[PDB]
Amino acid sequence: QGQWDKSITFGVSEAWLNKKKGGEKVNKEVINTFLENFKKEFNKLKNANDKTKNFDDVDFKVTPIQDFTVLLNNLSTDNPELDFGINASGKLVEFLKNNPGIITPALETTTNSFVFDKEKDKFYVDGTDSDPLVKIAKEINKIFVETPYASWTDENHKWNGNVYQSVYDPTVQANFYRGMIWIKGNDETLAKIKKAWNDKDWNTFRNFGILHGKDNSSSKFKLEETILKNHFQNKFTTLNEDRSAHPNAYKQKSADTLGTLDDFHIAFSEEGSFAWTHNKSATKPFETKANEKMEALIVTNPIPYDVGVFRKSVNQLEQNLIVQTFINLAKNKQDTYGPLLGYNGYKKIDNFQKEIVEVYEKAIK
Ligand SMILES: Cc1ncc(C[n+]2csc(CCOP(=O)(O)OP(=O)(O)O)c2C)c(N)n1
Ligand SMILES: [Br-]
Ligand SMILES: [Br-]
Ligand SMILES: [Br-]
Ligand SMILES: [Br-]
Ligand SMILES: [Br-]
Ligand SMILES: [Br-]
Ligand SMILES: [Br-]
Ligand SMILES: [Ca+2]
Ligand SMILES: [Ca+2]
Repeated sequence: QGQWDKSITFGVSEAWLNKKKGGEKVNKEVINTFLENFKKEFNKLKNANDKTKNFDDVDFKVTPIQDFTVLLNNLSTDNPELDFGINASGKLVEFLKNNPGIITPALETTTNSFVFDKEKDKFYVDGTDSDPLVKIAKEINKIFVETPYASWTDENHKWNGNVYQSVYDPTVQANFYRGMIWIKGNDETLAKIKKAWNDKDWNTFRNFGILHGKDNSSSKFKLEETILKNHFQNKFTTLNEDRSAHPNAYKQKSADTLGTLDDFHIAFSEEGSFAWTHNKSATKPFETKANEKMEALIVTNPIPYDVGVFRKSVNQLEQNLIVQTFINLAKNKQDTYGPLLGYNGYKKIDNFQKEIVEVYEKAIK
């Protein structure tokens, strides 16, 4: 059953919380509004129901968390100073494989669908022009390359300080996201990369240089590794093993820096990362040399958006009221926090193995 806890603390990213605009702790203000709205809806639900109206009313707080390992480790201690947080689904699945039932998944986030990827169940087939993942990449290129990202304006792609709204369909919630593989070069180099892909010439492809995220990343490492393995069958075992024998062919960097690196021409990223990346940023994101272009090659198989997880001993009735509070806050447009992270909706997890684990496992196969 677990103990009713009259104080609930959510872990939130440290960097995010202490981040600023104008010298101001903007996110502090956002989180306080969110916490107040949360507390009011929670206790209304709580007190409207006989099953829970006699417990103590609950206060809601946040605490900064350095990174996801700290979140999951600290939740696993089951210390009431940290009761809940929201984690990337793949990383959570891998953690729970190692530590079964140690923490309790309860909330599934959803995100506004991209106009180019509104259907979850599209998977790798053969890497040709007719491949569903290749078709999405071509739709991305119509948005990012044909209408060049560098010339997008806040006004004509509806930048709202958060995302370019014009690349989304808010009326459709996606209970998934994907990674993607970018390629960059002049015309001759792009053709050579595409030829190597088409010919399944892994050595040649790989030697164009691959940028990636950390090896525990789903969307900047593992999902793309799966596509490459499924495409260039028999040519390698794992990306880590391949890198250990070919180290100058790999570098850990964000895809939006690909254009700055002359010895790298392939990069992994979240699908549509440009959609929340302001093109005016001083980092000059996605900039390429004058006679080079960056374009999508293929996206990956889909996995669930982030999952909210509780320390094990929070009372079940309280967990379910907290889940419903997320849902109702989204419905009534009182969630000032979630949409800043891409969380545009929420659902209860009814079956973690089916709804999360099996989905993740199918994608990395
Ligand atoms: C407005 C906005 N939309 C989208 C994002 C991206 N995003 C937030 S949660 C999520 C899924 C989990 O991704 P990540 O935490 O990068 O884990 P990884 O795939 O590296 O394991 C992503 C793609 C964002 N940061 N901001
Ligand atoms: Br209250
Ligand atoms: Br109340
Ligand atoms: Br109830
Ligand atoms: Br503008
Ligand atoms: Br990463
Ligand atoms: Br590396
Ligand atoms: Br990126
Ligand atoms: Ca607590
Ligand atoms: Ca260019």
